[PDB]
Amino acid sequence: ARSTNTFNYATYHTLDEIYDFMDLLVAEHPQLVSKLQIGRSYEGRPIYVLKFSTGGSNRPAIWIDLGIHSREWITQATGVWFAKKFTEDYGQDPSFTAILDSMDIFLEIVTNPDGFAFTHSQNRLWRKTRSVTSSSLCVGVDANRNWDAGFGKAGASSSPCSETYHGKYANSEVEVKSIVDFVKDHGNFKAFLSIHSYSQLLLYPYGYTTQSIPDKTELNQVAKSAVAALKSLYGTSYKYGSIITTIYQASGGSIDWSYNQGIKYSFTFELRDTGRYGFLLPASQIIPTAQETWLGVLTIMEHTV
Repeated sequence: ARSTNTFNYATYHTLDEIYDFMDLLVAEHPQLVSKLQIGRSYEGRPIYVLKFSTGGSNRPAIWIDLGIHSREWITQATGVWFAKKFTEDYGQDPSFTAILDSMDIFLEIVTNPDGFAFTHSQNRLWRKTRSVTSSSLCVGVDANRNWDAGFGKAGASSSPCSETYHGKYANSEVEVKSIVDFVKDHGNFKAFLSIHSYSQLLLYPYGYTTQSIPDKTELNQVAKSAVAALKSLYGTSYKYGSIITTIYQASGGSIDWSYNQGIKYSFTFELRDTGRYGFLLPASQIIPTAQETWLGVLTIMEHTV
């Protein structure tokens, strides 16, 4: 509300409230947080990224995006909690402090603004973007199947009306291209994490191919460690492994793209729960979900630094 200290972290918010939150956080911690606009959505909404940094020039960075699939509300809520957490733990938590003293963190809380606004206004379960094409009456593209990584291959639909439609061509969605352009221009990201829900899974590349990544041993142990850390708070059990062997083949995914760009620590989190509530996770589970997920994300960050 008037302060990030009065903001209700235990309830779901609208796009405007989340955008207001960002400005409050920056005004309160001008020396640590800055708000960057990396593009505009299909419907003209600004796409914001929060940069957490103690200084330096183009220091090694960590990318974290949430809400690429709009109906996965627990992600945007966790993103807001993360933003506040970073400001409270710097200078308090020895490990997190060391990380921020040497690396920058870029956080995109609402990766798909138009879809998010739509889930509040018309369809709570909408997941795609809101782009339109003359070739069909259906709207939107599955932003996590629109990346240039096995684009168009099995594990995505070529039908505009499909919930997993990949789009006319790779990076056709401005919400995706905005991230691609930013990360390529930056050129110094070491980790790339994309947050989703639900299933309680921690996955690494690849999803579009059966080929094993050359860093499988390391990423597999990092995942095992992150999952153990996350489970330590409430006993929440996660499974981990490559996308294709844990779930199924899926093309045009973001971490497959990032890994091919040379960003070794690329992981995807699928948060609570396992189906009881699914995408409609109770607000009472926001904080405990964010708390445990933080332990997992920090573990990965520690291995990155």
